[PDB]
Amino acid sequence: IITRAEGCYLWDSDGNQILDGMAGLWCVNIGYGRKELAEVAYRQMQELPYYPPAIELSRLLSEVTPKHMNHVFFTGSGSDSNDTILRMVRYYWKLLGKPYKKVVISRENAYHGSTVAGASLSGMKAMHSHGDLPIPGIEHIEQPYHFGRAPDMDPAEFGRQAAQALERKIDEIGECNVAAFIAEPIQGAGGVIIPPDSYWPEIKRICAERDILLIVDEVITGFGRLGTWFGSQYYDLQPDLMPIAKGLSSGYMPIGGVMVSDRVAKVVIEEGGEFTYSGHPVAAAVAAENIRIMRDEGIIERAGAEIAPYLQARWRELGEHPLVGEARGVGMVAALELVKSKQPLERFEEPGKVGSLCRDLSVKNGLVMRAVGGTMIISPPLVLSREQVDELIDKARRTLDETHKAIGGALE
Amino acid sequence: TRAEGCYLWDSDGNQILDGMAGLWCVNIGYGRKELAEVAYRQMQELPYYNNFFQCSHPPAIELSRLLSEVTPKHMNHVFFTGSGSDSNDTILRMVRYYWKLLGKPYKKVVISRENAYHGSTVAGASLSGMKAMHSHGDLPIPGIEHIEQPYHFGRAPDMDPAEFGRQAAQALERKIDEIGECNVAAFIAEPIQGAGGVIIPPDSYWPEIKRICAERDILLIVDEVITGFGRLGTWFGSQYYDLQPDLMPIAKGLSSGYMPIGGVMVSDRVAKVVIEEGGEFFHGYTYSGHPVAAAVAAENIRIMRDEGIIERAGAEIAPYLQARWRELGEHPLVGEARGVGMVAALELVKSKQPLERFEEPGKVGSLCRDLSVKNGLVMRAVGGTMIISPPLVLSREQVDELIDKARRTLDETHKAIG
Repeated sequence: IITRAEGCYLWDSDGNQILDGMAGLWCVNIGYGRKELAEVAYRQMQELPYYPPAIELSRLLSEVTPKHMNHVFFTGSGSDSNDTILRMVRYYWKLLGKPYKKVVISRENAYHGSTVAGASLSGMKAMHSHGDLPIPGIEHIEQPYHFGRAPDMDPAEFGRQAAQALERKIDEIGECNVAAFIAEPIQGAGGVIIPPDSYWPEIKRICAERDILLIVDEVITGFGRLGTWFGSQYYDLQPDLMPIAKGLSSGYMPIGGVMVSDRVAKVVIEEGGEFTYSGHPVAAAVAAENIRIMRDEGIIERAGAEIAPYLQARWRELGEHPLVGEARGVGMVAALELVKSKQPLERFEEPGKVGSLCRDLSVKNGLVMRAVGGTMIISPPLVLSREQVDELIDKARRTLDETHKAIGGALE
Repeated sequence: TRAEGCYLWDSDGNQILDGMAGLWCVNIGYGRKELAEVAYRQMQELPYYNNFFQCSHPPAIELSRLLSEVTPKHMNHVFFTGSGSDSNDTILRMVRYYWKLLGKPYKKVVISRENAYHGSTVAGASLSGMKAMHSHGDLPIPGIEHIEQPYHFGRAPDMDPAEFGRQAAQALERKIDEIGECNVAAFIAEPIQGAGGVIIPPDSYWPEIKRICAERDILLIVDEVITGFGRLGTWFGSQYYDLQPDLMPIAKGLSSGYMPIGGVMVSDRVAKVVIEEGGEFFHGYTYSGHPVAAAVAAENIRIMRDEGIIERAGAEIAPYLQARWRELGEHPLVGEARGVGMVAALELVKSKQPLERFEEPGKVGSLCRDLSVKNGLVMRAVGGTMIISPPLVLSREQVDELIDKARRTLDETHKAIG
């Protein structure tokens, strides 16, 4: 229960300075305590609560987004973005005369939204059972999770394997029934599932020989999360559509959006114009300001220049702890792995509860940090300073140590 | 693009009376400076609401207490979401998953009406009845059916309304006997259809439908995205047409337009079940779409119930609006003036006594809408059907304003066509 929140810190009803390593929900990229936003909202509510903010917002988004992404359809949340995506991908092919080409393909343990459509896309089999949630035209392949899937196959080789999974499904369904393939650059919600560096190279190959669109879900990855403006350009992907949201406002306003490549855009706008526009004047004003800040203060550049590479090595230095098996780390996102043993490699029995115990103990020490099973993940704001990465390593250290004896002693 | 009260000024100092409440949303009118203060306030504190680490004074707490006060007695639990179109995607999920936990997983069908609107997501455009939306790919997703709209004008213009009302409402019973009673999960409708012209049902309809949903074993879902927060002169159209809905999405009006908000009111009946086994029903959004949105909305309702905007609607200015409007029924092109509370429609026809609709009525309405704003009125058209939802802060001197601008507009379209 916080009472004060600025910079990378919160403050309980007790007054401990808890450091938000998670950045709320992966989204307060420019950090708490920016009154510069709250004023642009105040004065945008004076002007108009309905409908200008949508235009200046669209300008900045075409500057920061590479490639042929020059048009943008805003929405209320990234959960609604993926809906528009699915709809306009089938609409794309329908306006090409291939209306049977409507099958979009996700991965297992990927997250793409809470809406019926987004949840059908999202591969959390927890969300899928409750009501009918594999709405016709969504398929689920393997995730490029090295640790979990094949912890001993060579990353170089395991990587090719998890992408040709895509090609396997394609040849299974009918290349002409597949509309597109969608996937987070790095699955965030389902733990930090970083793919090997052979994965996206093959995906790009499959999405060229087999005529499908690539859709890349940049909701957690967008707006600096990987030390680049988008996970897109950090893996040299040239997507056809990107749902952007959490980063947009840095977490202060409900705004979602889809970036569209000129390929899909042209057909949708020219041979269509019947699919109305924009999002919400307030939240757009607010969003366009958070990007001004990030652009002039360059804290996206600082994100790569200074605080990322430092935060990678330091995190990797956590991998030697007795509990830590793997120490994944790309840009301002990273993750550890809680295993009973490393040399014998015994995967913790029900690691859900043990990782839930480090989270529980991580705030007792004064660190925000998410568990997902036996995976401790972090996603600090892009304003975190090189000094505070040391605050982070230190408070994780005590936590893992405390839990190293807590299961190997107290009520084992 | 500046706005003050019920007026939208633009570049050339053009005071345009907004008779559309933007999009049925801006209810307490524009230029309520005290909402900006509550957004500036909350925005300065935390901007998320996870079960680990809450806020000082959680806004969704205040809000969800208030929504219990102004909603039908038996509704007392509110999930929040990002917009009202999200609210229905939730409801589709809830109504179904309600039966799975009553052990009837084959009970997954939702029935709507054609030309009903229910969101713009893949499910809200499946639910919704315009086939424009259905034709993109195949937006009708399984589980949904559609029955006939009780649109007395375009369906059976000469029938007896209480007869026809009773006839379009046996439609529901006649989809159940075609579908199988144990398959149907629920039936969802707006108290009055909004975005598809204002389809004011014959009084004898909601009477019947409540019976059909007693006799049959189905939940009920009343879409109050538009009818909610005073539109019908009652807080919710439910109270207007004495409906007791098991779910109810709410939205446009929750924040009177000021902030992206959605929400679903769960009747005690369905709530009892979705709580016993609800650890499974844990999704990313959970509740509290945004503390800032909730903070703003909570104050919005403060302003609404304390100055009394809902009450002076259905008791003072709504009556006035209805009377004035119907003085337009006595016009050449106009061959019906309907409305309730704070919503109203004019039908345009090529001849009154020979009831003769236009070859392509849509285009005439586009003209009228183009001619309304020219003369200084926001007035939307659904085909050949003009509609209006003025902000509930409307003053009498301004429905007078609202009527005369309509009069010119109708007299200029009458010229233009002839």
